[PDB]
Amino acid sequence: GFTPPELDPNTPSPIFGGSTGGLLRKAQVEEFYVITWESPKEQIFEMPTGGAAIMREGPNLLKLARKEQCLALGTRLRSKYKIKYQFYRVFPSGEVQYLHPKDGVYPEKVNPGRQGVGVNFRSIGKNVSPIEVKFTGKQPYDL
Amino acid sequence: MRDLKTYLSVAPVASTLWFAALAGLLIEINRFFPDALTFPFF
Amino acid sequence: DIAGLTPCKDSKQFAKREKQSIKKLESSLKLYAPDSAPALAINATIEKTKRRFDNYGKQGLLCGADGLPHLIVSGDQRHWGEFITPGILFLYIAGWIGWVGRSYLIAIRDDKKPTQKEIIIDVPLATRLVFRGFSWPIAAYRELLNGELVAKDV
Amino acid sequence: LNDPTHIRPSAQVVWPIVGQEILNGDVGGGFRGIQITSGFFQIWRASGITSELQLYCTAIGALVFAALMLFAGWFHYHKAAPKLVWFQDVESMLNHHLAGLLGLGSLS
Amino acid sequence: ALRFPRFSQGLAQDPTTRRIWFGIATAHDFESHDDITEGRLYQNIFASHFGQLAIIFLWTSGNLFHVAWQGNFEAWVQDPLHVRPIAHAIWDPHFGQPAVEAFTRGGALGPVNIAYSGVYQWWYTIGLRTNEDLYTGAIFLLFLSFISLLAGWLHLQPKWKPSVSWFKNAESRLNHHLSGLFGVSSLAWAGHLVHVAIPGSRGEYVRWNNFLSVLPHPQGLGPLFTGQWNLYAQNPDSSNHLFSTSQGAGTAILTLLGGFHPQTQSLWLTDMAHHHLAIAILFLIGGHMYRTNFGIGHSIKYILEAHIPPGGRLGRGHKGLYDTINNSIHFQLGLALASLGVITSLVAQHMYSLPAYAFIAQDFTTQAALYTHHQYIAGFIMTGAFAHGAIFFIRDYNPEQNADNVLARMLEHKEAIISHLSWASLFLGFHTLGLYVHNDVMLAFGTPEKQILIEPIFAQWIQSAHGKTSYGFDVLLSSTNSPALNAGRSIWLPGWLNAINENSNSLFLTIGPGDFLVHHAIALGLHTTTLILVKGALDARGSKLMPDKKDFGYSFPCDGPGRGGTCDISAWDAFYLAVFWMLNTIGWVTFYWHWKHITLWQGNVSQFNESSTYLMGWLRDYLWLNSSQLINGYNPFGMNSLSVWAWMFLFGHLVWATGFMFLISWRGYWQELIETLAWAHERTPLANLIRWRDKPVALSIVQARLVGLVHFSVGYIFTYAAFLIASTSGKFG
Amino acid sequence: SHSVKIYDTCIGCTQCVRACPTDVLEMIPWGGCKAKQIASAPRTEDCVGCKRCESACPTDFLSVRVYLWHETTRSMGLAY
Amino acid sequence: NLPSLFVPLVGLLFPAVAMASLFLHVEKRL
Amino acid sequence: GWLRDFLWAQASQVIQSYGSSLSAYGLFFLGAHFVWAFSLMFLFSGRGYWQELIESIVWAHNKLKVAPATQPRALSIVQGRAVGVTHYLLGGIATTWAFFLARIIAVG
Ligand code: CLA
Ligand code: CLA
Ligand code: CLA
Ligand code: CLA
Ligand code: CLA
Ligand code: CLA
Ligand SMILES: CC1=C(/C=C/C(C)=C/C=C/C(C)=C/C=C/C=C(C)/C=C/C=C(C)/C=C/C2=C(C)CCCC2(C)C)C(C)(C)CCC1
Ligand SMILES: CC1=C(/C=C/C(C)=C/C=C/C(C)=C\C=C\C=C(C)\C=C\C=C(C)\C=C\C2=C(C)CCCC2(C)C)C(C)(C)CCC1
Ligand SMILES: CC1=C(C/C=C(\C)CCC[C@H](C)CCC[C@H](C)CCCC(C)C)C(=O)c2ccccc2C1=O
Ligand SMILES: [Ca+2]
Repeated sequence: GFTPPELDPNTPSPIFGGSTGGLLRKAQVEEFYVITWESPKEQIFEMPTGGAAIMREGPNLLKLARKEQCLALGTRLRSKYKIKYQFYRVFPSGEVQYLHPKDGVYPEKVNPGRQGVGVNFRSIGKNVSPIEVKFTGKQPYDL
Repeated sequence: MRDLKTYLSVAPVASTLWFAALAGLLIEINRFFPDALTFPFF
Repeated sequence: DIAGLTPCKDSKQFAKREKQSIKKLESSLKLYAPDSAPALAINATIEKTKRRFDNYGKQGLLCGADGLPHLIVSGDQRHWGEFITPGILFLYIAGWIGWVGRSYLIAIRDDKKPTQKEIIIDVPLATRLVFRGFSWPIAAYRELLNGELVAKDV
Repeated sequence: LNDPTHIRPSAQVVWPIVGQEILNGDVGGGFRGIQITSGFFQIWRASGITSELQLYCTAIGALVFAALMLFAGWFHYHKAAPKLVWFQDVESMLNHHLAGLLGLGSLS
Repeated sequence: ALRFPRFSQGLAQDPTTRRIWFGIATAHDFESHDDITEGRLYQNIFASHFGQLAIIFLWTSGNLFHVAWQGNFEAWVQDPLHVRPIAHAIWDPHFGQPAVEAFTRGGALGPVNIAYSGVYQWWYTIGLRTNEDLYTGAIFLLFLSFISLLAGWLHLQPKWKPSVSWFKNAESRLNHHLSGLFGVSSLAWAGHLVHVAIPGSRGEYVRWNNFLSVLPHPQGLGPLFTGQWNLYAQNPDSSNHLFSTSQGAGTAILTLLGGFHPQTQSLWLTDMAHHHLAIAILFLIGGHMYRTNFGIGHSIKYILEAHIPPGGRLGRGHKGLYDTINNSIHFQLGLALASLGVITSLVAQHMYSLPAYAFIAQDFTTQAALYTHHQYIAGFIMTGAFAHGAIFFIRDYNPEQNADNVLARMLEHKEAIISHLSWASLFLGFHTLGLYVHNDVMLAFGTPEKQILIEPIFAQWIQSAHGKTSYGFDVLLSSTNSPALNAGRSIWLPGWLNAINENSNSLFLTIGPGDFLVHHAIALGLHTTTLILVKGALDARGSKLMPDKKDFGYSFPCDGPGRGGTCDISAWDAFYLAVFWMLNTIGWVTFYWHWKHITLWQGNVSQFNESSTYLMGWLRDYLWLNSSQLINGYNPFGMNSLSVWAWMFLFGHLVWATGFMFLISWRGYWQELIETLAWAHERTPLANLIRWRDKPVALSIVQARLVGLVHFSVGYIFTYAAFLIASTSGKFG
Repeated sequence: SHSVKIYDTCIGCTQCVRACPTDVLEMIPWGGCKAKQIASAPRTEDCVGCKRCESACPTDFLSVRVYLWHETTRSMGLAY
Repeated sequence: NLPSLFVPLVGLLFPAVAMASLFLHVEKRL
Repeated sequence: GWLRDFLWAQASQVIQSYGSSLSAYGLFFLGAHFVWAFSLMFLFSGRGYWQELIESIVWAHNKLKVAPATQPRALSIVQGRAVGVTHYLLGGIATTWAFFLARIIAVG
C-alpha cells in the first residue's frame, strides 16, 4: 500500500532568470509536467532546457514541458546530488496525475505490488508469421 | 629488442614492407621487360 | 584474320602510329642540345618505342582498323599468350596467396588469442608457410579429395 | 632566375619507369619536369637566394631543426616535462609570443 | 476513423503533419487499411484496374485529339522525311517574343512542340491518314474510358462484386487470357492489317463505310478454307514501292519476306499481318490447356504436385506452390512485373533493330527517345518485381505450407546465393573498372598501343551465325554448305541477309572492344542490382542482426543503434538502395546506345570505336562534346528552340542535387531546427494570431529516403532526357 | 503508442528500466529466473521509441522489443 | 482563343480550387 | 552561364591533357570524380544492410575454413558518415584541383 503525495502549490521554485527553453502553448491546452524534490541547501544545477539555475534549500517545485525532461533532471538530482524526487502530469483542467516513482519505489527495484503488462511467455523467435494474423486486427507480438 | 621486432610485425608495418618489396619487384620487371601485352615465351 | 582483323605486322595504321609517335618525340628532341641529358632521355624513349611496336608486331598481335592490338581470348591456340597463358600464371599466383593465407589462419585458429596473431603477424610461422603455395594445387586437390577443404554442414 | 617571365618553375622530376616520363614536360631552361605552383621560386628570389648551394644549406639547416624539434618532443615528454602551472602561465606565454616570437621574428 | 485518412485510425489520430504525408503514401496499400478483408482487397484492386484502364484510354484519346487539332499529321503523311511532327501547341503567357518566334516551327501558326514519341509513324503505318480518322479514334477512346469507369463502378455494388473464389479461379482466367485476350486480339489485329493498313499501304483508303465492298485479296476466302494458303503470299509489294501509292503495289496479304521495306526502312506489313495471325493461332490452341467446366484440361495444382525429381535434390519440388501463389497477390504481382520488365527491355531492343513503323528509323531523336524511355521503364518494373518478392516473403509466405519445396530451399541456402552474387559483382567490377583505368592511363601517357582491347569474339561469332559477313567466321548462315542456310534460302533468308548486311540500319551493328567493355559494365550493373534486391528479399524475414525482422514489416526506419547500429536494415531499404544501382545500369545502357547511334548517324562510327575504350573518351567525346548545342539553348546573345531543353537540363541538375539533402542530412537535425521555429512562431507578435492545426515536425526517416530518392530520380531522368533530345534533335542526325 | 513487450528469456538484470528515459518499464516479481524478477511495460503511452532498453538487453536474442506504432505527441517527443 | 481560356483554367483556377478543397477535407474534424 | 562559359569551356584543357605533360591532371580529374561518387555509397546507405551482406560473405568463408578470428563488422554509423564526408570532400576538392591546374597551366 502506497499513497502518492499530493502536489502542493505554493511550493517554491528554483532561482532562474528565464529561458527560451520553457513552456509553450502545449502546456496551456494539452498538458505539462511538474517535478518536486527536497534539497539540503542552495545549489547550482543544470536545467534540462535553459542553462544554470539555483536549487533552493528545502522543497523545490519545477514545471517542465515533457515527461522526459522531468525524468532527466530527476536522474541527475539522484546522481550528482543525492536527492529524492517525484513528478506528476498536469492537465489544463487542474487535474493532477502522479507519475513517478509510481510505487514510491523506483521501477528498477522489483516491488511485489506490480502487475505484468506486455509480458509474453515465450522466446521471441516463437512469434507467428504475419500471414497467420492477416486480416485479423492482431499483431504476432500482441499474443 | 623483442618488443621492437613485435612492433615491426604489426599489420601496417608488415604491409608497407611487403608491398614495398612487391612494388620494387614489379617495377624492375617492367624495367627489364617493358610494355608487353602478352606472354611471349609460349 | 580472326574477327576481320589484320596482323599488326601487315597494318598500315599500326606503322603510321609508330611513325607519328617517333616523329613526335623527335619534335621534342629538336629543342635540346644532342649531348644534353633531356636529349638522351628522349632518345631512350624513342628506342623503347621502337622496341614496343617491333615486339607487338613480332609476337603476332592482330590489329583493328584503329591500328591498335586487339586480344583474342576465344582460346584460339595462336593467341594463348594474350590470355590463357598469363591467366594460368595468375591463377597459380592467386591460388598461392589464398592457400598460404588459409594455412596461416588454420595454424593460428587454436591459439589462446587468435586475433592477436591477425593484427601482429607471426612472421616465423608465415615464413614457414609461404612456400606451401608452391605446391598449393596438389595440396588443395588432395584436400578436396580427403574432405579437409570444406567445412562439414555449414 | 635568369628569365623569369618565360621559364616555368619546376621542382620535381619523375623516373622513367612505366611511361610516366611524359610528365617531365618542357618547362624551359633546357629542363624537363613538373611545373610547380607552390611559389618557392618567388620566395627564394625575394630572399636574395641565387645558387643551388644556398638552397642545399637551407635544406640541411631545416633537416637539423627537424631533428632538434623531434628531440625536444621526446625530451619534454620523457625527461623534463613541464608542470601544469607552467602551461597555465598565460601572461608569460602571450608576452613571449607577442614580443619574443612575432616581434623578434619580424625584426630578424 | 474520424478524419483523413479514413482508412487508418492510427494516422488520423496523429497530431503532427506526418498524418497528411502518410495518408497519401499509404492510400493504395489496401492490406494495411483498417477493417480490411480479402473480399474488399480483391474488389478494390479490380475497380482500381478499371480506373487505370480508363486513365490509359483517356490519355491516348488526348494524344489523338491534340495531333488532330494542333498537329502536322496530314502534312506529315505527304512528306514523312521533311516534316517535323507536332505534339501540341504552346500557349504560355510567360513567353517573350523570341520564344514565340523560335518555337513556331513544323509549319504552324504559333509556337509548338515537336513530338518525339513517334505516334505519327505508327498511326500512319496502321492506316490512319486524315485528322478526321484521328478524331474518330479519340472519341472512341474517350468512350472506352467512360465504359471502364462504368464497369469499375458496377463491380463495386453487391451481386456485381465477385467473390474471392472467382478471383482465385486461375485455370479459367488463363484459358480466356491466352485464347481470348492474347489470341483473339492478335487475330483481330491481323484483320486490321489486311483490311486497312495494307490497303492504305497500296493506295486504297478503306474505312468503316466501304470496308464491306472492298476485297482484301482478289481470291480471298476460299484458298483459306481449301487449305491452299500460299495464294495469299503470291504477289508481294515490289522492292521499288512508294508507301502511300499504288506504284509497286502487290496483292499479297500474308508474306514471310524477312527484311525491310526499301523505302520506309521498316518491316513489311504483310509480314506483320502473317505474324499476328500465326501467334494468334498459337495462343488460341494454347488457351485450351486448363480445366474448367467441361471435364477436360489440367489441374495446375496437380502438375505442380507432380514435378518433384526423385533422388530429392529439390526436396518436395513444387508441392503447395499453387496455393502459395494463388493466395498471394504479391507473388502474382512479382511474377507479372518480372516478366513484363523482361519483355519491356525486349521491346526496347527489337524496336531499334527491327523498326515496324514507316519512316521511324530516319527520325533519330524518336528512336533514341523511345529506346531510353522503355529501358528506364523496364528498370523500374524490375526493381518493383523484386520489391514484391520481398513483400511476399513478409506478408503472405507460410513456411509450414511450403516446407522443403523449392521456394523454402531458396531461403535455406540464401548465403550461398547472396555470396556468389557478391563474387560475380566483385569480379566484374574489379576487372571492368581495371581495364577502363588501364586504358585511360595508356592514353594519358600517350601509348594507345598499350591498351587492353579484347575482341567480343563470341557475340561476333553469333552475328556471323546470323549471316553477318563483317568478321568472316564462316559458320551457319555465314557459310554456304550449312544446312541452316539451305533450309531457309527459299523463304526469309534473302530479305534477312539483305537487311543484316546493310550498313545504314541498326540490325546487328558491328561491335568491337569498346562494346566488350561496356557489355561487362552492364553485366556488373545487372549483377549488383540483382544482388541488392535478392539479398533484400531473402533477408526480409530475418538475418543474424535482426532475426525477427518479419515481425516489423516491409518498411521500418531501422532497429536502433544497438547491436552495432541497424540503419537501412529493412527490405524496403534494400529496394531504396537498388534503385540507385538501376539508374546507374540503365545510365550505362542508354549512354552506350545513344553514343553508338549518334556516331553511326554522323558517319563517324570510328569516333565511338576508338574513344569508348577509355573513360575520358566517354566524358569528353560524348557528354562534353554533345552538350554544345544544348547549353546554348539560351545565352547572353539570345535564345532558340533548345532553351526549353537547356532550362530543363539545369532543372534536373537542381532536382537531383536537392535529393542529396534528404539523402545525406538525417532527421534529428531538422527536428531540433523545427522546434526552434515553433518557438519563433509562437513568440512573434501578429503572427501568433495564426495557429497551425497540425504540429510541424521533420519528415520521417523512411519518408526522407523516399523523398530524396524521388528527387534523385526525377533529376536523373529529366537531365538525361534534356541532353538526349537536345543533342540528337539539335543535329537530327 | 508504440508497443513494448517482454519475453520470458528475460533474466531480470533491470538494465532496460535503468536505460528508459521516460519510465515505461518496471521490475515485477517472477519465478522463471534466478533474479526472481522480470521486466514489464505498463506505461507505453509515454514510450518515445528510442530503443535504449534494447541497446541495454544482454539476452540473445532480445527480451525487450519496441514495435514502433501509432504516433502521438508523447511518442514524437514534442514539447510543443 | 481556347488555350487562353483553358490554360489559366487548369493552371490557376483548378489548382486553387483543388488545393483549397483538399485543405478543408484534410483539416476537418468529425 | 556558369555551366557553359565556365565549367564546360574551361574544362577543355583537363579533358584534352592526355598525351602531354598535363595528363596527370586529366587522370586526377577522373579519379577525383570517382572517389566523390564513391562517397555517395556511404552517405546514402546504412550499416545494417552491409552487416547482413557481410553475414553471407562470412558464411562463404566458414565454408572453406578461412573465416578470420577478428570478426568482420560493417563500419559504425558515425564511421559511415566520416568515410562518406571524407571521400566527398577529397573527390570534389581534387576534381577542382585538376581542373584549375590544367586550365591555368595551359592558358596562363
Ligand atoms: C625515440 C624513442 C621513443 C620511445 C621508444 C618512446 C616510447 C613511448 N612513448 Mg614517446 N616520444 C618520442 C619518442 C619515443 N617514445 C618522441 C620523439 C616524441 C615527440 C613526438 C614522443 C612523445 C610522446 C608522447 C606525447 C607520448 C609518448 C608515449 C610513449 C609510450 C607509448 C607507446 C608509443 O608511443 O607507441 C606509439 C607508436 C608509434 C609508431 C607512434 C608513431 C607516431 C609518429 C611520430 C607519427 C608519424 C607521422 C607520419 C609521418 C604521418 C604520415 C602518415 C602518412 C604516411 C599517411 C611509449 C613507452 C605516449 C604515452 O605516454 O603513453 C601513455 C604519449 O602520449 N611519446
Ligand atoms: C487525358 C489526356 C490529355 C492531356 C494530357 C492533355 C493535355 C493538354 N491539353 Mg487537352 N483534352 C483532352 C485530353 C488531354 N489533354 C481531351 C480528352 C479533351 C476533349 C476532347 C481535351 C481538350 C482540350 C482543349 C480544348 C484544350 C486542351 C488543352 C491542353 C493543354 C493545356 C492544358 C489544359 O488546357 O487543360 C486541358 C483541358 C481539358 C478540357 C481536358 C479535359 C478533357 C477530359 C475530360 C480529361 C478529364 C479531366 C478530368 C476532369 C480529370 C482527370 C485527370 C486526368 C487523368 C485527365 C495540355 C498540353 C488546351 C491547349 O491546347 O492549350 C494549348 C486547350 O485549349 N485540351
Ligand atoms: C563510383 C560510385 C560507386 C562505386 C565505385 C561503388 C562500388 C561498389 N559498390 Mg556501391 N553504391 C553506390 C556507388 C558506388 N559503389 C551508390 C551511390 C549507392 C547507393 C547508396 C550504392 C549502393 C551499393 C549497394 C547496396 C551495394 C553496392 C555494392 C558495391 C560493390 C560492387 C561490387 C564491385 O563492383 O566490386 C568492386 C568494385 C569497385 C569499384 C571497388 C573500387 C575500389 C578498388 C578496389 C580500388 C583498389 C584500391 C587501390 C589499390 C587504391 C587504394 C587506396 C589507398 C588509399 C588504400 C563495389 C565495391 C554491392 C556490393 O557490396 O557488392 C558485393 C552492394 O550490395 N553499392
Ligand atoms: C586468407 C585470405 C582470404 C581468402 C583465402 C579468401 C577467400 C574467399 N573470399 Mg575473401 N576477403 C579477404 C580475404 C580472403 N578471402 C579479406 C582480407 C577481405 C576484406 C578486404 C575479404 C573480403 C571478401 C569479400 C567481400 C568477398 C570475399 C569472397 C571470397 C570467396 C571467393 C573468392 C574471392 O572473391 O576473393 C576475393 C578477395 C578479396 C575481395 C580480398 C582478398 C584480400 C587479399 C588478396 C587476401 C588476403 C591476404 C592475407 C592478408 C594473407 C595473410 C598472409 C599470412 C600468411 C600471414 C573466397 C572463398 C567473396 C565470396 O563471398 O565468395 C562467395 C566475396 O563476396 N572476400
Ligand atoms: C502493376 C504495378 C504495381 C502495383 C499495382 C503496385 C502496388 C503496390 N505497391 Mg509497388 N512497385 C512497383 C509497381 C507496382 N506496385 C514498381 C514499378 C516499383 C519500383 C519503383 C515498386 C516498388 C514499391 C515499394 C518500395 C513499395 C511499393 C508499395 C506498393 C503498395 C502500396 C503503394 C502505395 O499505396 O503507395 C502510394 C504511392 C504514392 C503516393 C506515389 C507518390 C510517390 C511517387 C513515387 C512520386 C511520383 C514521382 C514524381 C511526382 C513525378 C513528377 C515529377 C515532376 C517534376 C513532373 C501497393 C500494393 C509499398 C508497400 O505497400 O509495401 C508493402 C512499398 O513500400 N511498391
Ligand atoms: C476472352 C475473355 C477475357 C478477356 C478478353 C479478358 C480481358 C482482360 N481482363 Mg479478364 N478474366 C476473364 C476473361 C477475359 N478477360 C475470365 C473468364 C476471368 C475469370 C476467371 C477473368 C478475370 C479477370 C480479373 C480478376 C482481371 C481481369 C483483367 C483483364 C484485363 C487485363 C488488363 C489489360 O488491359 O491487359 C491487356 C492485355 C493485352 C492487350 C494482351 C497482352 C499485352 C502484350 C503481352 C504486350 C503488348 C503486345 C503488343 C506488342 C502491343 C503493341 C503495342 C502497340 C499497340 C502500342 C483485360 C482487358 C484485370 C483487369 O484489368 O481488370 C479490369 C483483372 O483484374 N480478368
Ligand atoms: C524474389 C522473389 C520473387 C521474384 C523473383 C524475380 C523478380 C525473378 C526474376 C527473373 C528474371 C528477370 C528472369 C529472366 C529470365 C530469362 C530466361 C530464363 C531466358 C530464356 C532463354 C532461352 C532458353 C532462350 C533461347 C533462345 C531462343 C529461344 C532462340 C534464339 C536463341 C536463344 C538461345 C537466345 C517471386 C515473386 C517470384 C517469389 C518471392 C521471391
Ligand atoms: C577455358 C577458357 C574460357 C572459359 C572458361 C569457363 C567457362 C570456365 C568455368 C569455370 C567454372 C564454372 C569454375 C568453377 C568453380 C566452382 C567451385 C565450386 C569453386 C571453387 C574454388 C575453391 C573451393 C577454392 C579454394 C581455394 C584454393 C584452392 C586456393 C586459394 C584458397 C581457397 C580456399 C580460396 C574462356 C573462353 C573464358 C577463355 C579461354 C579459356
Ligand atoms: C560500403 C559500405 C560499407 C562496407 C565497407 C567496409 C566494410 C569498408 C572496409 C573494407 C576494407 C577493404 C576492409 C579492410 C581489409 C583489411 C585492410 C585487410 C586487407 C588485406 C590487404 C589487401 C591489406 C559499410 O560498412 C558502411 C557502414 C555504414 C554506412 C555505409 C557503409 C557503406 O557504404
Ligand atoms: Ca546492318
